[PDB]
Amino acid sequence: TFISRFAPDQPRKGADILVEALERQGVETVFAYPGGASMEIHQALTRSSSIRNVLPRHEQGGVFAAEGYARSSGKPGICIATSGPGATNLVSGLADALLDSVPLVAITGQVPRRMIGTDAFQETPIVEVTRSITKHNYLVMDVEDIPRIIEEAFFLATSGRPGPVLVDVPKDIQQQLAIPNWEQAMRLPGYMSRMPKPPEDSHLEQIVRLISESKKPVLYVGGGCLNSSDELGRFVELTGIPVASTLMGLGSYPCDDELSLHMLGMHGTVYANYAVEHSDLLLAFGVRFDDRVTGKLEAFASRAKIVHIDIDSAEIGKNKTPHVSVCGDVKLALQGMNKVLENRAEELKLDFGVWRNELNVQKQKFPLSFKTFGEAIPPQYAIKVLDELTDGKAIISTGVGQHQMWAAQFYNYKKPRQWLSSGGLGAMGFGLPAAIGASVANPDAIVVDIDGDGSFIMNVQELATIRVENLPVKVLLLNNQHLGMVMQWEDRFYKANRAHTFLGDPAQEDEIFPNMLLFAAACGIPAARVTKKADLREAIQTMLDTPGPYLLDVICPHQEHVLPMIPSGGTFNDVITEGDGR
Amino acid sequence: TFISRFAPDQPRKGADILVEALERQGVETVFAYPGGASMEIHQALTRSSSIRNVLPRHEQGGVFAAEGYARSSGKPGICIATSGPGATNLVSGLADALLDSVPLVAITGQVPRRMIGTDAFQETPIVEVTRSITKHNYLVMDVEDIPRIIEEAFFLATSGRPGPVLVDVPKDIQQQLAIPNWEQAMRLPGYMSRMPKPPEDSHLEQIVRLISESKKPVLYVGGGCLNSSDELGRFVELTGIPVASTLMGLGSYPCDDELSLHMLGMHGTVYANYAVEHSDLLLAFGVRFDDRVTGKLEAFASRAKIVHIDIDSAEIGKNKTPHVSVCGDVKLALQGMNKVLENRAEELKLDFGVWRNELNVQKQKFPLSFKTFGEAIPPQYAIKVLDELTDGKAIISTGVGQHQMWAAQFYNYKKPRQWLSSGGLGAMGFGLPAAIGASVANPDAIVVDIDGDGSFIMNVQELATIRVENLPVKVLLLNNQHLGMVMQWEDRFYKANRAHTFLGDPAQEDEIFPNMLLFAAACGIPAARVTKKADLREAIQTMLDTPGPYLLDVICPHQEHVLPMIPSGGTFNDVITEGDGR
Amino acid sequence: KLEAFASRAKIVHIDIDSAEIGKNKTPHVSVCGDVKLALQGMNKVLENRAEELKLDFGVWRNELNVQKQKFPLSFKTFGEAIPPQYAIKVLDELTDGKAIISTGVGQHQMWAAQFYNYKKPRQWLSSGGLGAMGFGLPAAIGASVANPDAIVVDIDGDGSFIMNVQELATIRVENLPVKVLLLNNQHLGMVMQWEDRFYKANRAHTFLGDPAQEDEIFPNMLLFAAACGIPAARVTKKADLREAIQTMLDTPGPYLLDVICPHQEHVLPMIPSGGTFNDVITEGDGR
Ligand SMILES: Cc1cc2nc3c(=O)[nH]c(=O)nc-3n(C[C@H](O)[C@H](O)[C@H](O)COP(=O)(O)OP(=O)(O)OC[C@H]3O[C@@H](n4cnc5c(N)ncnc54)[C@H](O)[C@@H]3O)c2cc1C
Ligand SMILES: Cc1cc2nc3c(=O)[nH]c(=O)nc-3n(C[C@H](O)[C@H](O)[C@H](O)COP(=O)(O)OP(=O)(O)OC[C@H]3O[C@@H](n4cnc5c(N)ncnc54)[C@H](O)[C@@H]3O)c2cc1C
Ligand SMILES: CCCOc1nn(C(=O)NS(=O)(=O)c2ccccc2C(=O)OC)c(=O)n1C
Ligand SMILES: CCCOc1nn(C(=O)NS(=O)(=O)c2ccccc2C(=O)OC)c(=O)n1C
Ligand SMILES: Cc1ncc(Cn2c(C)c(CCOP(=O)(O)OP(=O)(O)O)sc2=O)c(N)n1
Ligand SMILES: Cc1ncc(Cn2c(C)c(CCOP(=O)(O)OP(=O)(O)O)sc2=O)c(N)n1
Ligand SMILES: Cc1ncc(Cn2c(C)c(CCOP(=O)(O)OP(=O)(O)O)sc2=O)c(N)n1
Ligand SMILES: [K+]
Ligand SMILES: [Mg+2]
Ligand SMILES: [Mg+2]
Ligand SMILES: [Mg+2]
Repeated sequence: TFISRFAPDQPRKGADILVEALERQGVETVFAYPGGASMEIHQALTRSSSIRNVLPRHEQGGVFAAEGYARSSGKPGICIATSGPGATNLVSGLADALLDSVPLVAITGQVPRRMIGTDAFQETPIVEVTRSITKHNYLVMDVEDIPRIIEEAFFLATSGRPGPVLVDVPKDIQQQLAIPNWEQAMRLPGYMSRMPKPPEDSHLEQIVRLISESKKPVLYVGGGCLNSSDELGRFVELTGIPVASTLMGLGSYPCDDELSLHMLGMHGTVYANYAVEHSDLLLAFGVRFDDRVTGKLEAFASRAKIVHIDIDSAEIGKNKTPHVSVCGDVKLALQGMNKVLENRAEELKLDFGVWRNELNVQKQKFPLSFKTFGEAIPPQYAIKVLDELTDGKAIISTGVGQHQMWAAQFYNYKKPRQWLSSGGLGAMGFGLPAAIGASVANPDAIVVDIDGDGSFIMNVQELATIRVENLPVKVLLLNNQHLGMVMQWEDRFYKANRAHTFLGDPAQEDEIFPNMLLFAAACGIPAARVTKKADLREAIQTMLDTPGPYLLDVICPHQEHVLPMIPSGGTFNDVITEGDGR
Repeated sequence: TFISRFAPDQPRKGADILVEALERQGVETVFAYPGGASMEIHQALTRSSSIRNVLPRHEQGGVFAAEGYARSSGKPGICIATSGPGATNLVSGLADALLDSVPLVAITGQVPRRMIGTDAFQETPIVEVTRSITKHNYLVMDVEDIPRIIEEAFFLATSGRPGPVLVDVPKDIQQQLAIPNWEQAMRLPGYMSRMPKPPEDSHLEQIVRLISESKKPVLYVGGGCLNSSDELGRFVELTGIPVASTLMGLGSYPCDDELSLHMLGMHGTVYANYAVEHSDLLLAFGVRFDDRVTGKLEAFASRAKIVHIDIDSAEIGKNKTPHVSVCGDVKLALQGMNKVLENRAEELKLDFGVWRNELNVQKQKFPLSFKTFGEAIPPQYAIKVLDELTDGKAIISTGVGQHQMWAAQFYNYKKPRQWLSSGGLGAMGFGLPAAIGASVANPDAIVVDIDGDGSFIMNVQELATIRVENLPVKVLLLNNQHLGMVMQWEDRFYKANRAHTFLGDPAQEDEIFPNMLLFAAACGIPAARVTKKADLREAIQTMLDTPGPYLLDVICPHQEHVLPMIPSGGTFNDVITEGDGR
Repeated sequence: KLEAFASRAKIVHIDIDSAEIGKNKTPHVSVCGDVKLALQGMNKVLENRAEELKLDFGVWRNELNVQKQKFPLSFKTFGEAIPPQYAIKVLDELTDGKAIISTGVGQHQMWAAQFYNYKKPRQWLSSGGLGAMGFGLPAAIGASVANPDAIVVDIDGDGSFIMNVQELATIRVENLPVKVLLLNNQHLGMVMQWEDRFYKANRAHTFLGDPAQEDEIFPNMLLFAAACGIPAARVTKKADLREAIQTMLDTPGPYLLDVICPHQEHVLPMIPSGGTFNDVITEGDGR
């Protein structure tokens, strides 16, 4: 039974109604940057003893933190911003959450209702702007609609295929006195009627039939399996089917496991892409057949019967047409199939040992590899050392680029929601704020931001947030003084012609610029720099052992190329296994 | 006669066509951050020997720099971004340019045409997102449309009421070989038919008639007069009518001049607001009657015949209904009236000396003022010292907040386009990037960013840009360890109840956090901190005399309130003249 | 009710629009493409493996034939009054099922779909998704222009017919051999039917005649045709119906036959909106 700070017959500001509405949703943390149109809400937050605000230094840092909070917990991330420039600063975060299907509730303050449309002070039509980059949005036009809309916003953001929901609240609504009704019904008749039914036995039995008739099955696992860790593991035990994950599905199945084919796709392992290429049965669970994964669609799993289980019916048949499909929760589908696979285990002598052996040969002949040049630090090796010293139990947020791929390749995530990374949009400056949200959601966990020097500096101001909030965020900065991935594409497609990809100072080429150690020192965060590979292990150990925030500046050669690589729109036969920028 | 780097019959990439299109517009500088969807464009830029790229460390820094470039020169600002996260990072800048009517051309890369709408890698529907926050936007669907669209984009951005125009260019279009036609006609028949005619003598004579029949005339000057400095000055000489400017119109008429009433509005001078309040003739030239200026509309210039000259017909009669209006260029209107006022000078014995004397009494009894507490540095005084040491000839960019108002109040701008500030949207983090664009456009000028500690840290990463580009940008940081303006509103409307407005470290309250000196040192930028008022003059002098970039950290008391203040939606009788947070 | 529709069946869906596959019901097997090409591909397989696949659904077909025997399409004949179902059945016989049929929307639309056996596609022209009244007569015009040598008949209701009655002028001017079989019940039939079953037969603006002269047929559709120089006639007795339709067909050029029908007729059988097969209604009218 919920307890309000107000009497049931006592009028109160809309802002106080809005905050209590969040309290009734179980919200414990918000990421809010104060402004004129949202001052009432901020005043109401201070009256709440259950909701804590983490003040960012930029709204983009705020919304990215809410994403990290959401991705690392499964809870919806909540960020609050003011009108105008505050609201527009959320846009990259909203788009990011929509593409990666992250549950997010964003509340923006707005000018008074009568002032809307008059080009008023700090006014943007944020609902118009964000309509195409959110799952849904609202413009509250009356104080009595606040309880209903907030409830609908959280329901829409967390149910079905998760996504961002924005609620725009005019300032006069926040100031109006009213008595809220919490027993009101949601106005979502269309959405609720299209909510997927629990998976029928008819479809589940069809899948099990295909499994027993296959000889080269492959699991194609993605972000939709992040809540099905136990069920997926049980499924693999009963079938023995090897598992290949997407960038978004890392950790759903243990990467260090014997049946793990690791990541597939453009920068996936050779044996993972091989498995899909030669499979006769593709079990696509919680994926959306992205172009980074498939390449040329007609060549992707061309010899396989495709099974697709997605909670979004619009995804089923979008890029590739499945022979068998299930529209519903993959968690429930796995549970249903596990019961059948267990009761008919003796009847179904499932043994794909020959197929698994064939893949093990590919894993032996084409493993993930890297070179060690003298005493220079291989970024791949640095991440591998972090894995060992954290025992693969750390929460890892990254930026976007070469370091992002290496963090996905050379760290073996044992559980889901350890891996926090911008996949669909691929937004730089995501790593540091996401680590903040993750550390807030997981106070006792080891949180490490594996970042690049280009992505790190984009939201470097959030270092202030980290110190003020006393968050034990570790920053493993892989510094190559360049925009790595773009530089890599320059080497292969533009004859290594440099077009604004150097991030240092041309006046002092060999000097590391900027000095990231001084950024950390500015915010009272202890830092160090390692250059020699021999000193790397002790340096990372120091970063972990030192209580509180820490920045380790790891200097890396910029000639490194991410391998292997399947060219955009290419096939498995177009895979590149050797080459760099030397 | 323009000279191309290609033969008239030689096929070339769309990216090369796009860059030459910019060259034919006289573009010398762009602000571009490279990404996959815009790599072709960046490759094409390196082949250009006339166009220089300033690489920012964040796209928001890039677009804000393009604004500073535009505001300080009158030329269109050009920024280029990649698809997805790059494009969404421009949004705050686009909205900012639209509200302040700043000429801006933003070019974004886009995924291949066939890939659009499929939730592809790094894809955002940027045209949908930015439709309501740009003057116009385009999606190029064929390489042959590039010359026409680019020409239209620059025409729309710079003609009539200036504004931002976004052009989205799919990657396959950039790669396609074609022979461009530069002799093609623009498809803007509606827009060009609605372009205001040159002002008729009929309307101009009506205004002159009103002037000769008035006894208390006041000039209400805004951003529309930024190109009419000479004409406005001539007008004032012939009439003797006192001048009151908006936040956007500072410098159009010399602030240090005898007939200058300085700024009016919410934080305008008492005598400026008094003049408008008791005027019988209000000459509204290049303004839009914003709520920051008028307050309660029915009380604004209630006893005055209102003359409104605006190039946007949609602005004439929007908030207040004018008795006399002219839809056209205020520059041309001034020229027409000056000829009449000169030829009929003896006939029209214009003398508003009695009215001017009445205002001089108000200027004597209610001047701009501030207190000096011990050795603590008054921010108002710091800005006043900067004025003296730069002889009022410096280019000033600011953030948003208390320091923004003091920079507008206590610096006397002698010419237009010295004052660069976000007025309509009021976006924080604008100051530093805008100074960058201004310094690029004006290499020999004194560029100073008067910033607050909250606004400064938002785009602090652009310090790297400043050092790399070797720009003589001076940073006058007014550090009060708080969000000043919000804190001020807390004191007056919420019983000084603090709601996340402290920017320092609560663990070390008296320690200045963060250490901004170390941010500058990280980017190799010389810096210093002044705390005692006695040492302030020498410190600012050092900042100016030291060649290259410089950061001066000025410590200020956070108890200061911006005065005078007319409450939002209030009248002149509601003006507040005394009070702070002590 | 979707959950009850083909609940015991494995569903195969072949559609050229991928957005349709899985929209309402989730298929076990699907093909996104031209059904014409899919049929061609399957026919080759079904022919080459005919001996291997001893396909025989004779038992299932026999089970359905029993249902076809016990629950066939039916109608009553009251005295000499003309059953609309019968009128359409006579048209079928006299045109040998080779005529192009356009209709309006309502009861007559359903009877035209039930009691005429179309032998080829594109004989049946009717507004299905939107169900727009006033469609019949103009559609017949377009059909007659596209098919100059065909027998084009507009089976219309008095409500739908009058909505675009002005196109009678078009028919005469263009000299199109459009036949109009007007089923006149003086009411909006289908709405009237729903009134009888869901609103206790409470009439809410469903009568199309003149309340001052209830038993007089209003309006006089014969005079609409005469206004546009189109030969017309009216039949009331069922005995005279066969000769009347024959006259309509044999008379060269446009023709309007005004068939007077009892308004108490209900379209059967009927499954209520959002209902299941067990909710099917087989008997009842408005008498
Ligand atoms: C620089 C860079 C390189 C990249 N290269 C690669 C690469 O090499 N390999 C790679 O895989 N990715 C790569 N990506 C990431 C890629 O762009 C996509 O983010 C990713 O491939 C798509 O993830 P997904 O297919 O698992 O589906 P997601 O984006 O994670 O979406 C989840 C899907 O499952 C469904 N779903 C959600 N919940 C449920 C549920 N409970 N039950 C059933 N279904 C559910 C959803 O409807 C959705 O369709 C890269 C990204 C970047 C920035
Ligand atoms: C914290 C803060 C406090 C503020 N307080 C104040 C304040 O106290 N006082 C104040 O004045 N502002 C204040 N503002 C700024 C305010 O919000 C607006 O930006 C400003 O008042 C509007 O400027 P403007 O009226 O001159 O018109 P602008 O926004 O500058 O637009 C120019 C107008 O002139 C027209 N125009 C353009 N070119 C021409 C031409 N060639 N010929 C004719 N017409 C043309 C345009 O159509 C347009 O209508 C504040 C902003 C902030 C962030
Ligand atoms: C220098 C003064 C600017 O500072 C502020 N102005 N301000 C307000 O002006 N608040 S307000 O309700 O009356 C308002 C009125 C009209 C248009 C917009 C607003 C608005 O909500 O802007 C945030 C407001 O809330 N703050 C903090
Ligand atoms: C780790 C690989 C990601 O790096 C890159 N991918 N990439 C591309 O993939 N370029 S691309 O034309 O073929 C493309 C194809 C499909 C969808 C989107 C795009 C696109 O333009 O994204 C920028 C591209 O241009 N870069 C730099
Ligand atoms: C905001 C933004 N801008 C541009 C890009 C495009 N982009 C860019 C510019 C990358 C380089 C990132 O540089 P980094 O130093 O942070 O990391 P790496 O050196 O490991 O690549 S990665 C990539 O795809 C992006 N994803 N997001
Ligand atoms: C991006 C953004 N967020 C919030 C606001 C709202 N806002 C905020 C938070 C201000 C305080 C600025 O703090 P500062 O330290 O930079 O400057 P002052 O201390 O002089 O006010 S000013 C103001 O109106 C804004 N204008 N822009
Ligand atoms: C233009 C329009 N209005 C209303 C309807 C709704 N409606 C109406 C009013 C029908 C009655 C049609 O009357 P009718 O005389 O033409 O045919 P029947 O008597 O055989 O029903 S059928 C039906 O569903 C419609 N389909 N189209
Ligand atoms: K930043
Ligand atoms: Mg790098
Ligand atoms: Mg401050
Ligand atoms: Mg009828």
